Amino acid sequence: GPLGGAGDGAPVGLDLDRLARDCDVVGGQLALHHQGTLTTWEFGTEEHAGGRPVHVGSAFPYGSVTKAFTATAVLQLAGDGDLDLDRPVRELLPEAEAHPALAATLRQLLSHTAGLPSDHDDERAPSLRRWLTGFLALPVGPWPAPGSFSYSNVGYGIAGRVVEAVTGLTWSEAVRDFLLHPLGTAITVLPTDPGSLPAGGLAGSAADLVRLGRLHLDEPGDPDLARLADPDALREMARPTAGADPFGLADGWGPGLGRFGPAGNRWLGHDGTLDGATCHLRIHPGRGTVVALTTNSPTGQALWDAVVDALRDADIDVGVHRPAPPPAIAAAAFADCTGTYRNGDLAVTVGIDGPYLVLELPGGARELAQPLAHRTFSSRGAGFLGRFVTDADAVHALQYSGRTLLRE
Repeated sequence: GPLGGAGDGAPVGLDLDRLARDCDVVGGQLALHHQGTLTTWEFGTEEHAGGRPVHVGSAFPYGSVTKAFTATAVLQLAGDGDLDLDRPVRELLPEAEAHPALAATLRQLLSHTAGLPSDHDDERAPSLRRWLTGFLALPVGPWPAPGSFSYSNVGYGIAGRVVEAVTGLTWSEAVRDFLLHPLGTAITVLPTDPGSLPAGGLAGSAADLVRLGRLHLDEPGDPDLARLADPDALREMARPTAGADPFGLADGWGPGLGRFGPAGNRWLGHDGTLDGATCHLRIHPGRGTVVALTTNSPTGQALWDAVVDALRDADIDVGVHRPAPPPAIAAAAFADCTGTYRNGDLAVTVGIDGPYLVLELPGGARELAQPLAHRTFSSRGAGFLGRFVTDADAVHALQYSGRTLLRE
């Protein structure tokens, strides 16, 4: 008070085993770098039917949090002067040009504002080069507009291909040699599509995830991390890209990291929660706090919320996206919104089933949503918001899970 402080230290006596049992998470890790000190928690088993208990070194899929590594490796080459964030990647991939996708800058690709579809799957492509060649041969089809946020794995595949062109290594070699090994981690590459690797192919521990987050701190607390990446280059990832409104996902988005929290407490980070496992990363460079949670269960979303609420009681206020949904509305207000919406070859069909909206997702999946005012809906249970988009006045697109899907 009179002479100033930084706040309280790491949470004392936080029983992550109890919280994990309350949320019925099979196993996972939480790791926290706070005021120069690393604290880790492990709970449960690596497998659902029991077996080996999770230890500090257990590996969990990072899912989309892999993107933070890919972008960090891009910005690392930025400080070295080997690439330019605002130049069209066609100048860095002149062989691929021989296109709307190559007119995008690395800033746009890492920010999901490059106007690209969410997915392009090619399991037979042996390289990011052959993967890109096949994607550029597709018809342009239904793509979101450049400059607006629409989550895209394709953008991160292109960004990974730029890394290969600049360094002369494969993406897996570059990320290991330039990032994974110098960070001092045992992070492994999962055996998946080469074209999906830059978007979601890394796996490792929560402690090792924190090591990446420490790199983005104003003081990383380690000379090995300090010399690894240019602080001026990484700060670009700490700044929002203008015009990127990631409705339903985050309050903002920069070149490789989401922004989470209200004004005055915006945190950097990234989540990954496909495939029945969860990964959550949050970074606050100013306060010097990094938190990462890994779990092998979809209930890790509930555990993350309980960890955030528990950390708040310990004077650590993690930034999270908690938007104010519009008031509930009768489902009939969405009569003009029913139809099919497409992003690349992905399609979502919207219908009205009694009082709720029903979303038919690709892959046979299905989700119900609560109808709200202003063309907005809330996923039943999780509360994740989506919305239908009108041309300033008919509806022509759907914003769902951070992706723009144009109405057929």
